[PDB]
Amino acid sequence: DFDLTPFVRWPRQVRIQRQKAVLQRRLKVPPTVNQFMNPISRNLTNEIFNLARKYSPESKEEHKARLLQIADAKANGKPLPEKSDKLVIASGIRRITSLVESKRAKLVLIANDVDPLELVLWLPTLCHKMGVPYAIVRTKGDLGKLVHLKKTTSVCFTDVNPEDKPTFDKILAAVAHEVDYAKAMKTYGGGVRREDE
Amino acid sequence: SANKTLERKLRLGKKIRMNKNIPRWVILKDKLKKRWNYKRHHWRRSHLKL
Amino acid sequence: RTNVHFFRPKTLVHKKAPLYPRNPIKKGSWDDPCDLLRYPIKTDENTTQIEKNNTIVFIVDRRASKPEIRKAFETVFETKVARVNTLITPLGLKKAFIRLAPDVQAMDVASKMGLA
Amino acid sequence: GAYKYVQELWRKKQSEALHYLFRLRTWEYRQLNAIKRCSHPTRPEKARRLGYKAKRGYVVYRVRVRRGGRKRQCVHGISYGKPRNIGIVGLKPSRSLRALAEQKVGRRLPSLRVLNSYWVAQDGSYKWYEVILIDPFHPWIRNDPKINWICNPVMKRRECRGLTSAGRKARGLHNKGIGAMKLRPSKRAAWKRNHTRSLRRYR
Amino acid sequence: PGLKAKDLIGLSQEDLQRKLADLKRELLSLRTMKATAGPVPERIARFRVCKKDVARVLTIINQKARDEARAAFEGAKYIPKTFRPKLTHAMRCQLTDKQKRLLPNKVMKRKLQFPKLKYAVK
RNA sequence: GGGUGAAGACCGGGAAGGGGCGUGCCCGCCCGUCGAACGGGGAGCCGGCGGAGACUCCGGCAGGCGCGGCCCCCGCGGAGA
RNA sequence: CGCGGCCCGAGGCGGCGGGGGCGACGGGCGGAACUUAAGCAUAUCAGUACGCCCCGGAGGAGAAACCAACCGGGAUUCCCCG
Ligand SMILES: [K+]
Ligand SMILES: [K+]
Ligand SMILES: [Mg+2]
Ligand SMILES: [Mg+2]
Ligand SMILES: [Mg+2]
Ligand SMILES: [Mg+2]
Ligand SMILES: [Mg+2]
Ligand SMILES: [Mg+2]
Ligand SMILES: [Mg+2]
Ligand SMILES: [Mg+2]
Ligand SMILES: [Mg+2]
Ligand SMILES: [Mg+2]
Ligand SMILES: [Mg+2]
Ligand SMILES: [Mg+2]
Ligand SMILES: [Mg+2]
Ligand code: NA
Ligand code: NA
Repeated sequence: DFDLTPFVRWPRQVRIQRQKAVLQRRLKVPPTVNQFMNPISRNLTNEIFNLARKYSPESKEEHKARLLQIADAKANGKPLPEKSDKLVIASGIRRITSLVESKRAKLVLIANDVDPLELVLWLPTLCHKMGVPYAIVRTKGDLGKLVHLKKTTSVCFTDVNPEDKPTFDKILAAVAHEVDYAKAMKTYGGGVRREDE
Repeated sequence: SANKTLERKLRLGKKIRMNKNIPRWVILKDKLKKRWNYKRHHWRRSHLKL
Repeated sequence: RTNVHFFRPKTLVHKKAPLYPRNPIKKGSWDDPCDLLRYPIKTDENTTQIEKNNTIVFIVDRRASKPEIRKAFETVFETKVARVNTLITPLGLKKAFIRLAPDVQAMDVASKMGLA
Repeated sequence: GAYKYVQELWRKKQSEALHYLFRLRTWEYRQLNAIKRCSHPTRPEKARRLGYKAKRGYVVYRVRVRRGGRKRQCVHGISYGKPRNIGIVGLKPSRSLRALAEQKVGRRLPSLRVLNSYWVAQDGSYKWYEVILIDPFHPWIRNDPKINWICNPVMKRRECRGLTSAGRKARGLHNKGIGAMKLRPSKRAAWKRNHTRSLRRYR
Repeated sequence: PGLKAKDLIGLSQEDLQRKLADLKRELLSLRTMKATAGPVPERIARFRVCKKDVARVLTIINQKARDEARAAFEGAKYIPKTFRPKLTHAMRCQLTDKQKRLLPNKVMKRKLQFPKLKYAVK
């Protein structure tokens, strides 16, 4: 016989999902929204994620151990030599916005699937006006995993150690090559015919 | 009728058990003036509606 | 896929496991054997029943059924029972006709309980 | 400044980007039920401005309502009294569509406390609102001095007594001074006070 | 006439159970005597006493059982609803006194630097 | 599931809508132990007894439907009907 | 062709809540006609009767996008006065 799968009546939730994907595909999307449909390549994303994994904040299990150990040690004394100043990345739209406007961030990563999208729809133009490099990336889950959260809207680099400088400079050059602002701001999306492809 | 539910039968049962006079020793124990029970009924005159 | 219909999947189902009991103390009801039986009925027709058919007439709680009347009679009066017929009277009581087993003399049990 | 940027952005509803996003959202809502729970607010900044917090006990629901005027409920469209009470189809509701959404949600979820609501979309036959609700018996709610006040028994069914912002506006309580002196503490109370016959002992 | 709960509280559960069984048995016997023959004064006198005796024994048994069960859940988080404190519905669903007195930290600070003082005028 | 109406309420197929054997697998779009002491429906006759009951009691003789033990078998005849 | 994250949904389990009642007072809606005008249609009766929903020991209101025009006052409520 023949395959019956393409003829199944799926539950309403699944149908809504798929129709929404189709509609976004074949409508005329304005260029400001369209830039979030064209992320950065995968190779550069992997390089950046490795470098950023080297600068992750505290771990959840380390946090749990600290909550007892350092908590009860701060009572003993010597409190200052208890919170090390290890360099870490920063997350959160409020903090990111604060340090982009003051020019303390060298690289900003923005997730491509933020809902609602007005939360970060303006960030690329602010970064461009402030002379700060930025890159759109693939998923909120990955950015969250970088900082041990479920998801996040964006992270940013504020400082790096001298050893890691050459790799950071290579990443910066590749990003500046792969991200163009005027072209992105002039290009429409969508408008794909069903029968055509 | 002869084909009744138990629920109707139980409500008619209570009506019959209650159709009684005031006992003689009660009348004199309580020093009663009115010696008749005016909540009695007679089948030929009443409509129980039960 | 041999069926064109989408069905809800199968998921694990658990059992009830309350944190505290809903009825901490076990309580009795109306169905105790001695309170289930009320009293025997005494009339000439009934003494004739005892003599002729090996049968005793008793008043019981309306909520009792034949099997439990049989069990209660067997336990409270140590004897054997053959069959039970029941009846609800016009005044609302339940009447039982209890016929004893052939190798049992109903008259001696009746006298022992004081009915005779 | 992120929320400042969001606010200025939401002041431009007729831009191409927001027009496209609104079209997508209105298509999405048209395929769902008239009352629905949301995982999180659709507009974080407006929700924060109205009092929402990101902790256990705060919930959000989306509500849909129909647009236009009202029609009277009389058989065959016949009013029988005097000629001035004869109209059927040209009337307007005394309360706004924003205040009707809170009543619908409160009726559907009688065990929660309504807080506020805000606009999220419209399409020419419907409007959509979001309602913030509080669970009054969650410990995080009961032990927080900033929201404790809603655990009192007088906060029961606030929307049924016209005590939310939209109900207060329909009652005329957004005004003070000349023009508003016959409606506090309520219309009927003022009418009763102005028509009482006082008969003192030494008249 | 009849038993006293005083010396009844001094028996074990099995003894009380057997006592109750005998009381019910002889109550049935007295009911039979009333139904048949005639009500002589002595058996009718014993009848009321036996009824109240059954009542008293049941009271004692239930009190003992309740005390044991209550001791079983003395320190648990969730206890059977029959042992929780006696209140009304409305006062059960109410904020405690310290929850009503809670204030935000800023108001706490303000209300400590300006405490109430005693003074007289003239 | 829902839809509508200020409500009370009224209207309603388009909705991830159950079982089995026995633990893993297999089958499966979607209500009602509501509504007929005249419709459908597994099976009762005779004789006798009381003061008031009987197709119901007692005596006799049968039917139907289940459960438990012991023995206990997987088809031949006719030319054809 | 399989499996991890996020997102959006489904079934079950545990612990906590809701529902109904109350000829007054209170809040929110829907809303008459008799009657007066010596007739009657705007007006009046009346923002009443009555219907529906919702709390409490009270409720509601409440710390100015207020009055005023003065050699000014100063959140709300209630009484006296016109
Ligand atoms: K029938
Ligand atoms: K009026
Ligand atoms: Mg009992
Ligand atoms: Mg208020
Ligand atoms: Mg039927
Ligand atoms: Mg028939
Ligand atoms: Mg027979
Ligand atoms: Mg007859
Ligand atoms: Mg549950
Ligand atoms: Mg009048
Ligand atoms: Mg007139
Ligand atoms: Mg006249
Ligand atoms: Mg006239
Ligand atoms: Mg008027
Ligand atoms: Mg108040
Ligand atoms: Na209610
Ligand atoms: Na009360």
